[PDB]
Amino acid sequence: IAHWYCGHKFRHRFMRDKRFHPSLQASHDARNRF
Amino acid sequence: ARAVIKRRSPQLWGAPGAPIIRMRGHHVVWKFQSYDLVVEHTHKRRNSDIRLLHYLGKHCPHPQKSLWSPDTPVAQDRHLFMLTTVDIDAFKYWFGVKRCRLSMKPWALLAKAGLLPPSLTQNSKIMPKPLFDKESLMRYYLANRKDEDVMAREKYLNYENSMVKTEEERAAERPVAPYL
Amino acid sequence: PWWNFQTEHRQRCVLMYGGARTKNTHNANHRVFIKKYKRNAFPNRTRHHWAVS
Amino acid sequence: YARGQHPSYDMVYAGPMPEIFPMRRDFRKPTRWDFHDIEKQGKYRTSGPY
Amino acid sequence: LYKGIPRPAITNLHYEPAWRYTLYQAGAHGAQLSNPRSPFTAKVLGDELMQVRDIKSVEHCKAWFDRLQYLINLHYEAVGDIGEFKSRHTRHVHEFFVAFHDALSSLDFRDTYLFDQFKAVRPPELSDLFGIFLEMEANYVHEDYCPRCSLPYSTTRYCGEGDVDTPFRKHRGRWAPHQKWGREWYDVVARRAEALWYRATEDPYFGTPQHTQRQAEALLKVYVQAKQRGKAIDFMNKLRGS
Amino acid sequence: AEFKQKSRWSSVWPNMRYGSMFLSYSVGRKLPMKGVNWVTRDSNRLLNFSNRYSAVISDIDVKRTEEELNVALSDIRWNDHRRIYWKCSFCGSSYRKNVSVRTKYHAGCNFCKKKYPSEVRGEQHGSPPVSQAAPELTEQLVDNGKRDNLATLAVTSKFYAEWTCRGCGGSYRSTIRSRTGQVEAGQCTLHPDIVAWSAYCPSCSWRPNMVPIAEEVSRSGQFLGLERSMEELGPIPRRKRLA
Amino acid sequence: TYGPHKSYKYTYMPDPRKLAPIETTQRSEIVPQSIRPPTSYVPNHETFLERADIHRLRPTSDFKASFKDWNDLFTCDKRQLRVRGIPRMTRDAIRTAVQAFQNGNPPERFDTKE
Amino acid sequence: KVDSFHANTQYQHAWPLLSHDDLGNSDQSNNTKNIMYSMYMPKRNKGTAPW
Amino acid sequence: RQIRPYYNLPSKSEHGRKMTGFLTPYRHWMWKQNELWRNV
Amino acid sequence: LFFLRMWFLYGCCLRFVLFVLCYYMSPRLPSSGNRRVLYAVFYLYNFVWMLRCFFCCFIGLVMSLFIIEGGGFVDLPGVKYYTRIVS
Amino acid sequence: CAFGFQHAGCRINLKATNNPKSPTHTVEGVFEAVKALRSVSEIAASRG
Amino acid sequence: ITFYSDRFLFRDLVNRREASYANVWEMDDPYRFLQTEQDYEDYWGDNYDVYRRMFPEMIGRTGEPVQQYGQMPIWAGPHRQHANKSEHNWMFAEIGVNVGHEALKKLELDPTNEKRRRFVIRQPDGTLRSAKMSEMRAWYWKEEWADFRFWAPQMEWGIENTPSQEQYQEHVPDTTDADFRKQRRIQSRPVKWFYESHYTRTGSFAGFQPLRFMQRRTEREVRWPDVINAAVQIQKRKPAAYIFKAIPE
RNA sequence: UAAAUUAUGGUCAAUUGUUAGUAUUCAUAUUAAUUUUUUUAAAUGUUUUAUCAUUUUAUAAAGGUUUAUUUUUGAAAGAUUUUUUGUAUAAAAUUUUAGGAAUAGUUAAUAAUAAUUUAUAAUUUUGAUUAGAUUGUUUUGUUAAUGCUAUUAGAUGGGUGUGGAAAAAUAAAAAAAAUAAUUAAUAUAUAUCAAUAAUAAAUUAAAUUAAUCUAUUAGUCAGAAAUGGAUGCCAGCCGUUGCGGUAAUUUCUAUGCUUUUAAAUAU
Ligand SMILES: [Mg+2]
Ligand SMILES: [Mg+2]
Ligand SMILES: [Mg+2]
Ligand SMILES: [Zn+2]
Ligand SMILES: [Zn+2]
Ligand SMILES: [Zn+2]
Repeated sequence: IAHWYCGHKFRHRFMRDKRFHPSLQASHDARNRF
Repeated sequence: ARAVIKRRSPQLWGAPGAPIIRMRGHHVVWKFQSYDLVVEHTHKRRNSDIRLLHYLGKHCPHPQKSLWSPDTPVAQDRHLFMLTTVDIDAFKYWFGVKRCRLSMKPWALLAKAGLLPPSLTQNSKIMPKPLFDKESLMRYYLANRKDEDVMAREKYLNYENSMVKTEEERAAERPVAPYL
Repeated sequence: PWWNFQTEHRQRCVLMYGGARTKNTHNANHRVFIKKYKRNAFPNRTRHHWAVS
Repeated sequence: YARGQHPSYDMVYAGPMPEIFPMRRDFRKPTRWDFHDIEKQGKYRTSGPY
Repeated sequence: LYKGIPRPAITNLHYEPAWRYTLYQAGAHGAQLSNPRSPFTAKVLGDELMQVRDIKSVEHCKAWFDRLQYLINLHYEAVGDIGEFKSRHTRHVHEFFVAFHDALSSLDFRDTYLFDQFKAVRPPELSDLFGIFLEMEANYVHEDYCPRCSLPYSTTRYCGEGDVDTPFRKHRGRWAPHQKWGREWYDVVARRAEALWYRATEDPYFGTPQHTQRQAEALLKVYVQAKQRGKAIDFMNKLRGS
Repeated sequence: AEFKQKSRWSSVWPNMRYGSMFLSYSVGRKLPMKGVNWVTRDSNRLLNFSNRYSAVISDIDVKRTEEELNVALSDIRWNDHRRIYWKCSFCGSSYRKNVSVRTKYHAGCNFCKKKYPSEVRGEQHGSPPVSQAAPELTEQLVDNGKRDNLATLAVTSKFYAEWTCRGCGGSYRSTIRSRTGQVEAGQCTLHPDIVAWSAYCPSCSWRPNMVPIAEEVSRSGQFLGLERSMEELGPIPRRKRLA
Repeated sequence: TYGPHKSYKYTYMPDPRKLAPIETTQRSEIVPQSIRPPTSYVPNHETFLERADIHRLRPTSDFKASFKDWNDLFTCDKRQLRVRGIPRMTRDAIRTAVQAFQNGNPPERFDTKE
Repeated sequence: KVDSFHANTQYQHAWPLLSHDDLGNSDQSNNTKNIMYSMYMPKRNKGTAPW
Repeated sequence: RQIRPYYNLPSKSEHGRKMTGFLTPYRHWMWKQNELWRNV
Repeated sequence: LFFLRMWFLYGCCLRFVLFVLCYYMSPRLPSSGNRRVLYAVFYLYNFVWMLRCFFCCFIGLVMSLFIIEGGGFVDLPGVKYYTRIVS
Repeated sequence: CAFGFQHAGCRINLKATNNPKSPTHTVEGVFEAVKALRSVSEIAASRG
Repeated sequence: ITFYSDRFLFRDLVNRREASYANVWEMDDPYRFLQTEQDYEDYWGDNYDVYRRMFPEMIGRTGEPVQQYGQMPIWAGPHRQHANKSEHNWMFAEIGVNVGHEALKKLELDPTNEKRRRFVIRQPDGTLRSAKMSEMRAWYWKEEWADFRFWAPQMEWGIENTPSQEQYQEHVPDTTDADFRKQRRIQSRPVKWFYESHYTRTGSFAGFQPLRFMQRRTEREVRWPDVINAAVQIQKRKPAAYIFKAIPE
């Protein structure tokens, strides 16, 4: 995990990755996630 | 066909056309130099890979000893080797079917390989370029002249179909009695 | 020679025997983001760019 | 054997291959780490047994 | 089963062998002469054309055997001074024979086509080769030369001086002093002769199915000149029992 | 010190032929060999081995090794590493090489490296010597005292000797096998007109060899190089045809 | 930071197979060289350069002194032209003119300066 | 592919080792069996056995 | 390129090229001899 | 590892800075003493930035330019940059 | 090596920086791993 | 490691229990263990006397001859005749799609194939001929052949095979005698495979890693002290101010 | 819901950082790369012709694009000749930002329509539109490995619209309508690329053509190796835990020692 990507802490990068998670992808059941 | 011509590297009849076989090689130290026979269009962009019809093969212009072969007392077989890797099928397809062009260095390499006659560039300074006379040429033509029928037959064999079917093959191929 | 070590590299002009001659593009460059806007005054109104994207 | 009825002598039925005759006596061959005096075993001279 | 499309008529190829056609020959496009040993090519060419094309291998084998014979004639005796400061060595002909045997047999370069021409190229005098090697080994045991380098003691003190292909002098090595004759070197020569005798029948290229009286007398000469008493006695007994 | 002109490319390593050996061009290569120190003792001196290296003693250059290199004749050892000046007496040729490669190896005169018609086949030449098979060439060599030694060479040998051409009295370099026109069997054939083109030096070798073509074109009204093939044209087995 | 773990270095061991003598043949033996005699159109190398001065950027006329005579001019190669302090373009022009004359093409080129 | 410093096309077909002159290890007069086994032959990775 | 002999027709024009594209009849004849080798 | 410490380096390990001020700072207790701190100024992308660094360099002359390196962790509470060693 | 193993590889807590890390933990973890090893003959007997 | 069922032997047991023989020597012949030619080769590959006659085709006896190809006529005649004559051998090998695959080396080298790989060797005299088998095989990636079945091949990366720098990163004198480092008394060197029998030479093997020289994941053995490093580097202490030479040289 | 075998086959998966009660991948290792010891220009006149003209010479960096870049055989290759046969501008999918809301000469039908036709139009919370960032889907680095981390050069509007095709305003490693050259690969000034450069780091010599050339090894508390003097929480040192309070194995310095070796330091 490159330090410049997203925030300084790694949980920023992990939260940014979690928005692209296939299981949580936007759909009828899970919508307006952000 | 440009307002300001690229004077450094001009060509003829514009782009893209007339595929031509050349020998591309990056300008490096001579001891690490090796060219690549390749067929490409007349005009090439900054990177040669844009216009690349086919790849003929590598050529190393370094005379090397035959270490792979055993140490043989044959004098000719112990001369230095200049290895060149070339393709035959693609070369013939581009030369004949598509009627491509060749540069002097690939022509000389292929003449060495036996695919082509010696190029016009390579000439012996000892022997001057001769001249011709119509009367003497006519005299030689009358002295020896081939038959029209045999010349037509050999032209047909050389240019048109040459793998002909003879009467033995025709009799073998003809249908058998039950379906007659 | 990518498989050779740094000190084992006698020369870099060609591949002596065979393999893959690949450019060693430097991935570890330490790219830097320069903050040019106030925290609550990023010009965009929906998405904010506060780091290397 | 062609009809799969011959008693199969598979290699796995073979056990250990015993040493019939004793090969020889391997005497202690000289090495850089075996010297009567330790003077010749120095960091400027000796880096290993061989 | 019958809804959607009629069965293609090309499925009949799998049930009728009558439609399997190869309208042209395998090499009908001019490759009929690709194989050099095919009966078709041999018939279409003729014996004279065959010898014309094989003259290359014939002359290769001729050059090999001529060079081997010249080296044998030059180094028949292992002691002497052929050049200004170079001596005779059996090692040169040994290396040449090893190179020839590797060209004939070694799987790194399977140049086995030379063996086909042994019938018309091999000299009758060189038909017995390991006997010649045994004779050279017998000559190698002269007491005035180093058993290791075959150099005279009077003119040289280090082994391999004045020899281009010396294996006793590497790029950054040290000169090796002349070795003095002894029973150790006599036994070394005896073991070399034994190995030569075994190879004389083991070799399938230059070896003979049965040993030669020339080889036997050469081995006896080796034994007598190396002063192997019991070894020579046992060799004589086994010669009687052969 | 020594000061010369230097350019950016001047730091490019030179090419090394197959015959050439390892070169100590880099400082890393120079350091280990500079580490060792040499000395000439009684057992190390070359003059004490004249019974074996008499050829080396004869071929060494007495004078030019003292002024240009400041190394004594009695200081040079038989395994000397520094390159000194040599005057090969087989052809009287000057060069510069060390004594280690002359004694341990056989690396002497560069011209004499091509003494025999084949580098691989040294003494296998069955050709008669020049002094027997061509008495007309010994008089054309440059008079330097080694004419007899060069005349002892084979006719087909590949020696690169000097010749005073009769066209303009000039000394040009050519090969004796090229001059004689014949080559040993099994080697690469030479040019058919090599005798005519090697008779003179390159400056005066153009007109005399172009006289016959001028005569031919004047006679026939045209010049054509194929007359050589025509005179050859003026049974042979063959294969069958599949067409 | 400290450096490479082990500097990989290799010995030099001479190879007898690589150092074995190699057959060679001079290219002059296959094709003998020759120097064309001066003609009426070109009596000397000086007027040869004068004729071979066509480009404004290739002043081959000014280098009469560098070449001693006809033999020197027709024998010096490109490397010799370089070591004689001749610029690349003009030395290439001189070499091409010499080669054309040897082939049989005199320097009959119109001056393009005007 | 062609006409570049890193043009990796002529290395995709088999070729013998080049020994015209010194290629960094004095290949013109050096027996390069060990050199071929340890440097020239491609490996699975840095330091692994030759492929 | 196309070779232009020095002994050709000089275009007496300052507003254009200094040499013409014509040629001497000898130049035409010798060109044919050279072109004959090209056809061979 | 800490990546926000080297904020003023901006990627490069060496920062070419000028010299304006030099004072003394007391390191965090119990490590009592005075340490020489250099208040330096540089300009990057037409923007001037000033930073406090550790004056590790020994004085042998008068200097107006300095090289800022990341260094390690120092007991001084707030400064995170060292001066290049004198060569 | 003291245990006599010739073909084995042991790893503790992935990268060495990962906690906990102490000599006592390093010794006891590898000893526990070696103790919890089942021989091939024992596995075959268990499988019958 | 394989686990069979405890009744796995039933298939062979019924054969052994219901086998019948004419005589007892047929029952207890010592060659009942050999069934196929592979078994016979594995059994009689030790001695050469039986092998050389039982398997005559193992030794290469007849190879591909070298022939000269008919040259293409050059209509220019003697003017371009010199062009084909050079001072170097010209080696040309065909490539393509079918040609060049190493997996099909046997088919490409097999003369009985009309699509075999083509080669040309133009000699300096100007004539072209077919390449030798060695030259044909030179256009493929090298492979090592070795078989440990009967005789151990010359193993690479050994005490004697490897040179000084590859052994200990230091120069040692390369002497034929008095080499305590190599643990030998005298090494008189004959030709490697002259006296030794040909069949004893089974090739060489180099498909492994020399652990002393080059290994995977060269990491420091222990961090502190910093002096120690990876096991691949074993060196002695460097002297200081070795020696100086008065002679210029 | 049966075992296997006519016995290793079909070609190598393998992990190494001396910590510090415990929780959590976060100081110091190795590889790859940058950094010191001064390695490393992108050339100035393209050519021919029927003469104030005509014919041949079509993608270099400039402009910041995430629902996005897509097209010709009319020139040329190209051939007894005439003649003939065909196209093609369109798509589909992958599309970045910590804190997220509206967008627009606009959708469809019609037509060689409509600045002024007809219609309940189109985009978007399944993340649109503006804004910021970055030249897009064969390139690396690391690892045993589903990962993580890189990559390049070039399509930035028209406006007498030449041409087959605008790519058309300095920038070559492109021989361009006569064989200029094949002994050629060598390349002397002004902004830049890897030809940039990696070369037996110290004992028997270079089968040659002898051509280019110097830098302090860093430490010595823990942990390879330290004793005397001076300082006395001062001056300073410090990858780390920390050291300096009058015997300091941690500072400075004399001397001595250590090193698995060619640096040191940082990101
Ligand atoms: Mg950062
Ligand atoms: Mg934008
Ligand atoms: Mg205290
Ligand atoms: Zn001796
Ligand atoms: Zn001489
Ligand atoms: Zn003359």
